[PDB]
Amino acid sequence: MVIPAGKLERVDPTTVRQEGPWADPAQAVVQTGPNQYTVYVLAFAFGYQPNPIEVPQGAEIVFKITSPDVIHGFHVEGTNINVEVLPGEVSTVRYTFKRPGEYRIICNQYCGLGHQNMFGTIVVKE
Repeated sequence: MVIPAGKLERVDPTTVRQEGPWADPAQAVVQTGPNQYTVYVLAFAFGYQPNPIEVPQGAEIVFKITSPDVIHGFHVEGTNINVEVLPGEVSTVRYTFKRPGEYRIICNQYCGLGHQNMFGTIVVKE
């Protein structure tokens, strides 16, 4: 089943949050392209963890969220951004802002959850 290739990378609860980009919050924002930063987000129901999310306006942003058995996603203003992917597979969305602004709220996530998942978290830096 878990055998990616073309697009979208599939992960596992094995050590995806213990080792790698999701392991430490320092690996959150990491430039991998000419003007595109790779953002990582993790949120599990087993304990507690920070939300070191970033999104510099003007440059491309590739958000990467992954969880063991919990949906996260995030709905940012400006556009009808619809990002929602079940746990067990890191997602990849391309959305860049034009101005600074802090937003952390979840809603209208396809199914329209509201009593399980968590509240998104994103921060823009000038």
